[PDB]
Amino acid sequence: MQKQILTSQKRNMYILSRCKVLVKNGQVCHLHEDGNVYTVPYANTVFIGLAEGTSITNEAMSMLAANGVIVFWTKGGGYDMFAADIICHLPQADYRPTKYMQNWVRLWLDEEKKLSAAKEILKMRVDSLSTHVHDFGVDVENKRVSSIVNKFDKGVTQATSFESLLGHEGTFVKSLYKEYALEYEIEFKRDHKSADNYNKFLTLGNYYAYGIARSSLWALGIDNSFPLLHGSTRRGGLVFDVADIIKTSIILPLAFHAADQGMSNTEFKRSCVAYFDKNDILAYLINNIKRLCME
Amino acid sequence: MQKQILTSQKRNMYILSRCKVLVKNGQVCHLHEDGNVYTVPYANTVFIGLAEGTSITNEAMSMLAANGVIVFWTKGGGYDMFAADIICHLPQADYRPTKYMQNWVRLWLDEEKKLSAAKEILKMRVDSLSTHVHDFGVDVENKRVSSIVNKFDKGVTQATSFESLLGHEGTFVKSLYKEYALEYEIEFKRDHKSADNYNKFLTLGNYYAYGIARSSLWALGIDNSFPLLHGSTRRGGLVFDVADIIKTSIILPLAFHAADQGMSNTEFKRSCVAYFDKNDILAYLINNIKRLCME
Amino acid sequence: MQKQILTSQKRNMYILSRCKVLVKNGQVCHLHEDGNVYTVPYANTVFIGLAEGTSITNEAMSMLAANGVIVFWTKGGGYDMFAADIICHLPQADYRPTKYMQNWVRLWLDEEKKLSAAKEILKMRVDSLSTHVHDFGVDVENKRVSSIVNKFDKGVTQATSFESLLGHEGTFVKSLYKEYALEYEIEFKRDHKSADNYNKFLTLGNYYAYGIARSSLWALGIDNSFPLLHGSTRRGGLVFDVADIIKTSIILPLAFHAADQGMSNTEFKRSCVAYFDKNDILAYLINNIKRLCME
Amino acid sequence: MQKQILTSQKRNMYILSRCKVLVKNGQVCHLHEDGNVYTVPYANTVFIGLAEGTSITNEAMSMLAANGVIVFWTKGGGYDMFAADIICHLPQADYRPTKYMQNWVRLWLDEEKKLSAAKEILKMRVDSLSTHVHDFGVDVENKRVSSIVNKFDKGVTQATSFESLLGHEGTFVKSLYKEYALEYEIEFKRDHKSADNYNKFLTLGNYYAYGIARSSLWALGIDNSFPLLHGSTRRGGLVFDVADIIKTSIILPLAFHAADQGMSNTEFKRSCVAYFDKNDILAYLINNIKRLCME
Amino acid sequence: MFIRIKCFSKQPIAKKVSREVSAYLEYTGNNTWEGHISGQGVSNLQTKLINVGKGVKVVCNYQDKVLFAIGNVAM
Amino acid sequence: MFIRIKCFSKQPIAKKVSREVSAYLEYTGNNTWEGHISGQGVSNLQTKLINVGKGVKVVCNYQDKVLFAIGNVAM
DNA sequence: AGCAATTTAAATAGGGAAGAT
DNA sequence: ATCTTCCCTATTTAAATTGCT
Repeated sequence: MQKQILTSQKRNMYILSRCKVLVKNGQVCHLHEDGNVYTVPYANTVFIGLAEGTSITNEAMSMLAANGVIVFWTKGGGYDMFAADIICHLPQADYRPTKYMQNWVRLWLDEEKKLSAAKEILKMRVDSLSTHVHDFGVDVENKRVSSIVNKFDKGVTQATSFESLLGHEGTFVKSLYKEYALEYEIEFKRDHKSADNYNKFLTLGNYYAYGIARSSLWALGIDNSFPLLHGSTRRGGLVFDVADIIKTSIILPLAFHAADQGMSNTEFKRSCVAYFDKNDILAYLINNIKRLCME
Repeated sequence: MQKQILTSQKRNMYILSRCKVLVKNGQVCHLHEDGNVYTVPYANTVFIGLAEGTSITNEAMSMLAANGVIVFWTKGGGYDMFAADIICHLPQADYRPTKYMQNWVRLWLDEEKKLSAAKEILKMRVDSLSTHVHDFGVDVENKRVSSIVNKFDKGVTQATSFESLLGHEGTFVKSLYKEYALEYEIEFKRDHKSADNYNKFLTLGNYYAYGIARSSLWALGIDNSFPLLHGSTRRGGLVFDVADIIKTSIILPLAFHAADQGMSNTEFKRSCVAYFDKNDILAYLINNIKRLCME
Repeated sequence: MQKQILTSQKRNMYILSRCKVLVKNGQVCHLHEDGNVYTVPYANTVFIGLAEGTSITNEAMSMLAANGVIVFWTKGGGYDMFAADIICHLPQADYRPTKYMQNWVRLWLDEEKKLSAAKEILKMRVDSLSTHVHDFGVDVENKRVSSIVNKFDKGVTQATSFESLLGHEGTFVKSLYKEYALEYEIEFKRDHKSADNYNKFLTLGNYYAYGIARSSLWALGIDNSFPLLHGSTRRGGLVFDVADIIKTSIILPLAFHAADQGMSNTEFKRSCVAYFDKNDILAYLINNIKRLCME
Repeated sequence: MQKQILTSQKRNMYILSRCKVLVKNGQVCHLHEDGNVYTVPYANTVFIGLAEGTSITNEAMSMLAANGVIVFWTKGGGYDMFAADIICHLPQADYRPTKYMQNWVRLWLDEEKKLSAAKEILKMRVDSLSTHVHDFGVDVENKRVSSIVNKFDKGVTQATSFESLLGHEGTFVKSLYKEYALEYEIEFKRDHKSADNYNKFLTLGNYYAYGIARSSLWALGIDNSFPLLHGSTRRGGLVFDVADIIKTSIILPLAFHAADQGMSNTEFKRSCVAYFDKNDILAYLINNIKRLCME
Repeated sequence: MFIRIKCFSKQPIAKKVSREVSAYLEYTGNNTWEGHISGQGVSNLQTKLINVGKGVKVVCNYQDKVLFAIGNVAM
Repeated sequence: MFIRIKCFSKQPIAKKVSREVSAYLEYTGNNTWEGHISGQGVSNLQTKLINVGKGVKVVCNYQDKVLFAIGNVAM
């Protein structure tokens, strides 16, 4: 049975749209409605995503789940300001290791360690914005960005209440939305319905961030149902806490760049794959949720 | 084809085989092999399962998981689970861990509560020996078997440590192996790597014994990695722990009959899902875990 | 298959057809299709020829070039070259433009000397006609053709500048077209973009004349881009210019004799190289380069 | 012929060793002695270096003559001790542009201008060094390289004799060898018989330099036997002026990096095709020899 | 400029493709050609792959996009 | 590691090479797969391709070096 | 839904073989 | 010799379908 390729080293990531995911001749392959099929990985994919019109067979799910593939459905968000519901099937067949949410529910129940873990998972993104730089867009730490990341680190350190973390997080996301609007010279606001290239690409990128994260959390065991930034705006889980670490830092610059230089959907998809593998974004999330867990 | 397994209140757990679960007239439907289209009772389902050879679209799952029914993948009988979501709260306007899991992890934190919970679950080993009685098995009320069940009762009402609780569990399961080998007039040592038929179908049935445990804990929300009797280093220990309820009381004499009549894997799988539906084992496990927590 | 063409006295062009020029037993050889290898002379050959179907190895190339003998490639017949290295003094101990090249540059780089060289190469016309009469067309010593010759032998000697020489050359070309039309009782208007057999056979003979002219300019390293007569923007004007000596004296009657008897394109090729091999007309062209440049 | 790729942006360079280059189904292919053919891009190639143990057919010279391929035969006479003779077959059938030669010979002849241009093929090296930059060798903004190019500048400018320019060129090249020796921390005396990877990659790169240099000679139409810098050490024509520009400024960092990083023979061969086309060391040599012709 | 030509055609109409695409493109393996070309090379190769015949299923990849879709290709 | 697997085999063995190569790479064109593999997925895939059978002709180019050359593959 | 056989054209290497230059 | 155009020969791929899980 050997040892299987590790979850934190899996490379191809998919968001598969309009197909019929099936198994033909022992490989997962998605039947697009041309009559032609494309071979998809099943052992070197860390998630497949399923957009409008896709249909998964059971044997497809068998292969994917056994091999360790998070799967989620894109549509389901019906609100005006939130990505509401991403129904996600985690592979429960393989018994995931115990060592990590036996310590994560320990911090989840004691509210002072829950608060401190909320601080440290909120400094996740301020170190993620520093350790994964770009060669384009904003100067990673210029004047404005350094001012907000210092302001945020001070704000999260002085806050001992959970709605205050949500407030400072909201200012964080909204004012790098503003700063990336100024650096990419456009007027942009977050709305899941706007057909703005930026908005659209950022929605696809947050789907990708969901996946790496959901897979980060399967690999380490931790469920979604044990969040660490719960509140009024955030009703999605831990995924959307570990997912936005690599959204404000990895996704949003990539979405804005793919919006300016005329990238297609598949071009933004491929850019995600490449960049994430190069930065071992998943190895960051599995090896850094870990220090929240047992350290 | 269409199947129905009991759960806490109603028979709200539907297993679908050999049908492309589609969506017709604003309602998720099933298009079978015969050609007949059925419909899903929206009040008699909040759980739905998909067996071998099915398919389900995005417009089917998104509609299906908005009214309150959650999709989970299985092998063929509706117990051996590949992939699923987490049974959280109302999955449209909220995302919280259930009340059912919270009492279990309050049991998990404290050593005394976890000890009394271990006493409880290991007492419903005796209860599951009593309540699922096998005409083709043994008379479980007789003196040679009642000696073993009072051995458990005397041990588990006197146990102060986990290490002696595991030993008393081991001498119980070993005495049931010896008595059940004495009834079929054979010699038997429990080995997981032996090529004899008795061990082969014992381990084979033990797999679906773990499968119903996965289905039962998924349903209560409990992550299968907070093991009571087993150690913290055993991956997915809680599976085998709630499977300890039935591994000696349904799965053991059925596997012995499967190796005593020569019933091969397929015939044994048939007998498994048969007894697993008629005498309601998943419902028995789900109120068993309930009673371990609600008290 | 193997043939010998004279350059000046004993430096000889050895056109090899259909062979395999490889080192055999120390020295070079050429294995033909009938299995007979032949050792090629080293002091009786200086320009070794590679016609159709020949392949030469690097051992043969290097040891042939190391002892004075310099290769060139050619098409079928030995007078349709396409690739070579330039003639130098000697290819081993020095690298210098040849003495014929230097003297031709002195002709090209003085306007009066280029003019007096131009009257010379125009006045080689009469010689070319007289030296090589055919049994096919008009004799040199008739009335009207010698009147055309007398028109050159008067007008070329005292023509002032270059466009006068072009005017007389045009009158001679369009005037022997009249004579060779009267010999074969047809009507001629010279057009290369026509499709009659006379014009297309004349333009094939024109290309065949350009080939040996290019070979004769190559045989002393005389560059092809230094025309006496055509303009400074005419690409390869010296090839046409030293081809015009044979174009109206041998090529024109041949193209016409051929068309009369209505033979084919390959039959044209073999008749051209047969008559071209008989009187060493290549050797005439090297003697004209030496007579033009040496002085 | 159609439009045809120009001889400035053909970008497939080859030195083939131990393989009969033939024509198979209209494709130029090298049949290696193991029995496998490998198709060559005969219309996207500027040169074919026929190294030790190869042989080319006449139909494989007809398809590399019309398509503008510089076929040179490398070893035997090409010991490169004094750069004596690489037997280099230019496709001579195509009548090349003639306004380049009729200006270049004017350069060659008038000695005052020869020196002025000699200086400029010697000033094109510091220009090729400053413009064409690498990211693995040395900084061109370093004080050692600035010092030696300034010493060569003041050597070229005040000298009015060809032996003095030869000595200045000599020391420039030799001290660059020594500077790259000291900065890469390796002894280096460039002896062509020495079989170290530094010297072997340098003499392979010099053959690449000969190939594109002679391609820039052929596309201009300029014959190699008209050298701007002739003397005792410098033999072989002006192709060792058009190669010795890129020799100190491209291939010597490329060879030194290729042997320092342990890159193989074919990997340096690949890198010296990629770089030779990324900043077009071809149309640089084309349009800068066109800057040399000019007047 | 880096292009990559894959010929998803039938074999008698693939040798006729391979005559002309291998004039400009290196053979990298299994009826796929990957190598360097110029823009007028792209125009000439598209023109002389159009004019060879019927069933000339050919896909060209500049970066990760597509350049030609000659024939009813699977892409 | 960006490795590019080309299977120069005959159909009967090639569909089996396709089955285990499809787990780790994606199809690029005409029995040539090309994708990102980690560091040990390439070793697992080499063992899964060695045990395919007799007739496996697979080349694999990391950078431009041949990583593995299972069978009598063409160079 | 997916996996084999299992024919079934049929498309496809391929090995002399005849003409050309 | 070299290349190519052919074609007859096996023979190598491929898609339709039965029969089952």
